[PDB]
Amino acid sequence: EQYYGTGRRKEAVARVFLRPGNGKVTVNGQDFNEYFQGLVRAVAALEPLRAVDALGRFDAYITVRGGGKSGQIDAIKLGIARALVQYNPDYRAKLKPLGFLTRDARVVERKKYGKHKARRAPQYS
Amino acid sequence: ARRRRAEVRQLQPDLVYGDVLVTAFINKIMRDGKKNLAARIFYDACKIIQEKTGQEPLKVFKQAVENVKPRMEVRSRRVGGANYQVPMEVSPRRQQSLALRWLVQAANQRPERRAAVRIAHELMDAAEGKGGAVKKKEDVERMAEANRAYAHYRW
Amino acid sequence: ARKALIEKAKRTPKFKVRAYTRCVRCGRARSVYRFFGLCRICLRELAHKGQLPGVRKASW
Amino acid sequence: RIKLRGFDHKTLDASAQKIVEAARRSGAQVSGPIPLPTRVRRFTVIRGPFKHKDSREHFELRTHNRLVDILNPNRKTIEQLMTLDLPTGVEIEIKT
Amino acid sequence: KGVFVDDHLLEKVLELNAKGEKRLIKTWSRRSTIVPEMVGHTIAVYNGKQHVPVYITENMVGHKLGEFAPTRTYRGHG
Amino acid sequence: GNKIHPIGFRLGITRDWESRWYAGKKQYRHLLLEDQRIRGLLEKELYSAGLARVDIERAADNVAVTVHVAKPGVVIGRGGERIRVLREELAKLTGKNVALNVQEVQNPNLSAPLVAQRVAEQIERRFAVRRAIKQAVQRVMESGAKGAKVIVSGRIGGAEQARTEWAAQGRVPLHTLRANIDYGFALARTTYGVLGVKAYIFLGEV
Amino acid sequence: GKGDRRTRRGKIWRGTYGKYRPR
RNA sequence: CAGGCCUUGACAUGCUAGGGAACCCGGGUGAAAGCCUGGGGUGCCCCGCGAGGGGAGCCCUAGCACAGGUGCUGCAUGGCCGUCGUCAGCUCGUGCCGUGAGGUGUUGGGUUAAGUCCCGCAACGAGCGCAACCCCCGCCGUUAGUUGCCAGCGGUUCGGCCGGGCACUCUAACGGGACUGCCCGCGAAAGCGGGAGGAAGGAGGGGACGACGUCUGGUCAGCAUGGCCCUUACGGCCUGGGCGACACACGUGCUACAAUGCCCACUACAAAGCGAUGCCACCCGGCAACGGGGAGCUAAUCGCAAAAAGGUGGGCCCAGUUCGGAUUGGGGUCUGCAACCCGACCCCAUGAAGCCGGAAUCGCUAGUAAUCGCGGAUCAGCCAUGCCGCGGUGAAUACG
Repeated sequence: EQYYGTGRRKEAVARVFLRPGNGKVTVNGQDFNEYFQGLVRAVAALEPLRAVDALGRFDAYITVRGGGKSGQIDAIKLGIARALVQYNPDYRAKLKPLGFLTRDARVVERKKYGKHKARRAPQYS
Repeated sequence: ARRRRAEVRQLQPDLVYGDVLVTAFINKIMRDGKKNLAARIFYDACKIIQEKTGQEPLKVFKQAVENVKPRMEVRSRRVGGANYQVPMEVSPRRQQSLALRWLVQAANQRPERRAAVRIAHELMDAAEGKGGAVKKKEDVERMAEANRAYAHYRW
Repeated sequence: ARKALIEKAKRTPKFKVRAYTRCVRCGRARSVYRFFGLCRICLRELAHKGQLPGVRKASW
Repeated sequence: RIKLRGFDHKTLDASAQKIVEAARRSGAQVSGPIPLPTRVRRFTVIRGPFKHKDSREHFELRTHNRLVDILNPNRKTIEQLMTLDLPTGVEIEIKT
Repeated sequence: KGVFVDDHLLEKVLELNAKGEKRLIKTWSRRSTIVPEMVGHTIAVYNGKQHVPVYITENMVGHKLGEFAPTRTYRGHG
Repeated sequence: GNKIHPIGFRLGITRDWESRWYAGKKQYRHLLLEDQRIRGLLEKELYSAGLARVDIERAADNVAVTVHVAKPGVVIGRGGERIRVLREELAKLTGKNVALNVQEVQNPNLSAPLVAQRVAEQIERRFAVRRAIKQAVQRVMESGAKGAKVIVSGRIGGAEQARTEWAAQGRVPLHTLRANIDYGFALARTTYGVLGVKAYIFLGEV
Repeated sequence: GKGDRRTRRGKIWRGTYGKYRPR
């Protein structure tokens, strides 16, 4: 019925269900275009659908929790690049060579005692 | 990079035209990280390359880059006890950064009301031979060659 | 004025604003951690000896 | 609802498989070990006695919560778990 | 609602103005508010070192005690 | 100053706490306030005996008051005499059900705080201090040791110029977490000032 | 901005409400 | 610091003479302190019906032996921290060269972040140091489900609400995994370039850890500590002041000088934590601060709580301005005995400088800088723009 992909990228959680068909997209109970309005990074995690030509092989149901607007986006990018290699384990071809797999450990750093914002050191004489 | 060659990062394409040089101008239009505001101002002004002088927002940008990219520059070096500005060919990577940057500066300084309004205008005029970044490109270039007296004072 | 002082924190006087956190093994007035009852340098040397119940040195 | 509090987890996770293992042998039917998000209290301290704000250090208080439920209660269940193996540093809780 | 005057001074005050208006009440209460009975007297208020007297008038009724005998000595710089 | 306390480093890496119990917001300071109170009575009138650590446990008015020690008799006496009048003086302030305990130290020449307050007592005794550090270290390797390290700090012998005396035969890799090293500190107050004394016994890996 | 109390940005930075930022 | 008090003292141990004890309430005064003073009446081990007693808690007075001192000395100190410096060092053992200081090793050729390893060698070993084991993060699993969940069905008053379920998400414990281990390239070896598979490769990101030592570094004011010195005062209590003074001088910072902006409506998406004489849901009253009423939580289930930016679409139109929030006047609230000196929060009005800064200088290499909001501690309240954290948007560049 579905195809499932676990997505995260920097304190974000994006649960995807590549339920086949037309290509309509809902996250958290609304069209992808309603939620993600304004955003130009918002077109998007539907790009893994552009690495296996399947804009017209899948509608989408997604749940998402954490981080922010464009930080959630990169989660569904791991959530749509995983829900396609699950459907066709022969589709990681043109997915990891196209770099849509993996999961970026690019996390915001612990603020350091002394440096005003992790590294932005105090001004001295 | 006393040690290494200092890694050159590739950029993303831009979802709208899939161009790694369109992300490179929008990053230099950026301010305070607010990239969502950085991106409108292109397509706000790309629309201004389309409304005014009906053409190709893809191609007026890519010309305005080659119309501000400086092939010869001069950096000052210390010899004897002298401050000689050395004639050198500015590398292609230096060019990109050099082209885009003057392009934001010259545009920001413009006497027009909205940000993109300037951005477009400048891009148009750069390809047309007459911009603010276009003066600056010739300034550096003829600042060089005026200084070819220091050509073997080049590394 | 110091010891007769630490006595003065032990005896609540004329008002309820007028009380403060002095200290126990320290006679220390400032940087008093009330959860621990300990005065920043009281706290730290006993945290290293381990005389503080399950109080780890962090690292993350 | 046998809400097991504590500081040390390795001592706390030996007795929450103890009232897990032993009530199952003594009734039914033991909710397996559930781990609550540990509530952390930190202490950042100027290492030196005097001034030296530039140099400090980090100490934390990890008090990890643990809940466990008894499904079909029974007698002998609260008398097998009336007298329980300690340890010196674990907190109990009884409900239903 | 709320107005504060110590009440060791307003005790004398409503005992002094009552029992024959004199003046010259010395006190260590600049925290008090100069209630309108104090009008026309002489309170010697303590700024810390000195008991500066004040001749109480109408021109300052809802006013406090310690503004009226300042603690610091200025005169100038140079 | 630039070094970390080799113990507080290992509190859950090698060694372990000495009030190993649980509490929270309501009552944390008061059982802990008691602990130091316990340690004041027990570090005084349990000196001339040994005493290297105090492991303390709590329940619900059950404070366990366990002593590590070099010589147990000086806690219990004869028949059971002292360990009971110690379980009469302590269970007064502690307000609860005490339990004054004893566990004998397998060679007090591998216990470091023992290695310490011995060698520092030898400072207030006005001995060859230098030769004592070479001595007390020497003894500890002589009785099963992978390494040791002692440091004496202050008016060494009394001399006005404040020195730092130092000795360490055998490996002590303080930078390691699985290093197991016992450490203690001895405070020799003298005819002329206070001398610092340290202790560092590499006991083996883990 | 964040120092002009009599507005929205002024209360927020500050940690306050009233008219120009209410609850 | 000023004024007013107390002398064995605010605190400790002990001995001695008289009371006598505990303990609770006044009276008078005084700014408070303190001073003087009117009540009740002690279990107990006790000859004892008794008069009455012995002794002992706890108290007073007197008199000591003493206290107390943030007074001086951080070159008489401990301890702890700062610092060079995460820098790649600094040493021993024996052997050997040298009359000796000392050297040799540790130097040299090759390579790492590194005394990183490899090879050479009158050297061969060895320690403290780097690394490793520890934490955090990033991939996957086991264990576990009152936090998640139409992913699954039914019902859904339509709030995951009920059932119902652990697959998820999440939680938090134990595990797995990277090893230049596999190939290609070169190299005597180590090792470098490049490839694949891989969630991540070449210390994957950060933390913690910082050598013998140096700076007669810093703290006697956290604490202790040798000594000097003060013992109706250098002790101590108290009321009030000062620590917040202002002709000026420098450091760290906050908010700006606007339109990539401000303003107003409305609409989304975090994380870390903290919550009982606490967090305060929700109504009512107030332009509001707040003020009532009042529900729930020992807290992954109640609460702080709003994130902000952003997005939508309207206001402003280049104006010292709807830029910027200083200053002052007035009316207010809350904490608190008490906001004159000296508190924050609110409402109205006043709306100064400032149109981006001379000479000079600081920070930062990737999720960093920039920008944005949130917590916490200490704290009644608060002068936090500080500090310690948390995450949101997210770059620039590196020939050398």
